[PDB]
Amino acid sequence: KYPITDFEKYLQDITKVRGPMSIDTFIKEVLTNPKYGYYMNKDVFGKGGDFITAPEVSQLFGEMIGIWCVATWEAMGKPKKLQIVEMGPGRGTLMKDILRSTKVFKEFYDSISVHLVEASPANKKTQKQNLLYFKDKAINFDHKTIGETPNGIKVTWVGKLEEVPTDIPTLFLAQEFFDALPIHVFRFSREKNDWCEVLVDEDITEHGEYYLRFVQSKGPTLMTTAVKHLLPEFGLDGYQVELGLAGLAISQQIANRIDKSGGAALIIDYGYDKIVKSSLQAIRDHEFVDILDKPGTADLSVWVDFQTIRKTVKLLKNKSTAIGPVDQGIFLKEMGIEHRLAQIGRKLDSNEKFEELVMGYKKLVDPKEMGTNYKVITICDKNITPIGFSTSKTYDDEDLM
Repeated sequence: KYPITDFEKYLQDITKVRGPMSIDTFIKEVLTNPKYGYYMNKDVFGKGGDFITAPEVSQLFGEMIGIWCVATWEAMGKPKKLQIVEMGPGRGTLMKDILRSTKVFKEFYDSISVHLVEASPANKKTQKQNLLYFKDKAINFDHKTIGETPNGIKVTWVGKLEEVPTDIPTLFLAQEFFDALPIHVFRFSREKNDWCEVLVDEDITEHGEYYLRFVQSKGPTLMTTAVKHLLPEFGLDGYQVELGLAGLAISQQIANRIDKSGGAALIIDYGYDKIVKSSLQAIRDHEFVDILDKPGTADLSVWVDFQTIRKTVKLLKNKSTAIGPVDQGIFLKEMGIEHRLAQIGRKLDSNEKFEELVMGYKKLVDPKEMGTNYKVITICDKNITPIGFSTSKTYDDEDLM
């Protein structure tokens, strides 16, 4: 027990006026509320980024993704203009490593411009400071949405993917992005013989524990009905699933963009090649805590359902498709990470630096590290073979027929 927080008050009040809220709405509020959001106005807490992401683990990761960008661009016939779009670029580390390591490929480097999709002003500032060359002393990062890299590469920031120019071949990079998108949660009731949505309501029950609680909707919600075609038919009592509808919508935007103007997307995240039953987690100061324990004070995340993304793209029945998830270890090895590891190791002269490099490699590719939990899926043109997906599976049930 603890005193009720202001943002818990605020959330309770939403449930009083509009009824229990979907988990999607709950997550949106918790992360991105102007006054109380976790992602918004707080920062300065854990590490300097808090959690180490794949790019921050090793330059190897960024270099392998750069090689993927170049190889893909070649496979698309070396367009004179290529957009590279990143969803949620973090500190800009991945993009920085790409732009460094791909400089050597002149023809490629001459064709690229960069577009970063970023909602957080804090993140925009960090990314700009990390990526741009500045001529002026006084910088207001808000009225500075276009910039130039020290190598002269153009970089533009926008709030939504919708704002990115169309009608130009485009690469899309989404690294640890989908795990941070909101989700809906549904639960099958056999005694109602139908699906219900799981909602967050105020909790005023004696010995309730927190000021919010999870409840089940009285029958199907509008969303339940709207997505019943995605839920499993084998409804067992209490059987529960998570659905990343926001992610599916983004996937459709990317797929249709690729269908119209060409391109390819790499989506890298921790997740499964199946529907995820339960994975929503809340971390605070590097400790797992209850989702409803001081909402807004903890980072929420989900394991990505790669299967539903794949099926959703395929169901567009256009020139796009999604070549199914392959493990990060397998992907990075297939991109030539071991050769690069050897080359960098040889240029290094320090034993300590070499040991660091190898530790990073192992963290990226070992099965007991990120190598298996993290997975890679691509959205691309049916007629252009993806790079790094030789081990992707076939999925008969879902293919053309």
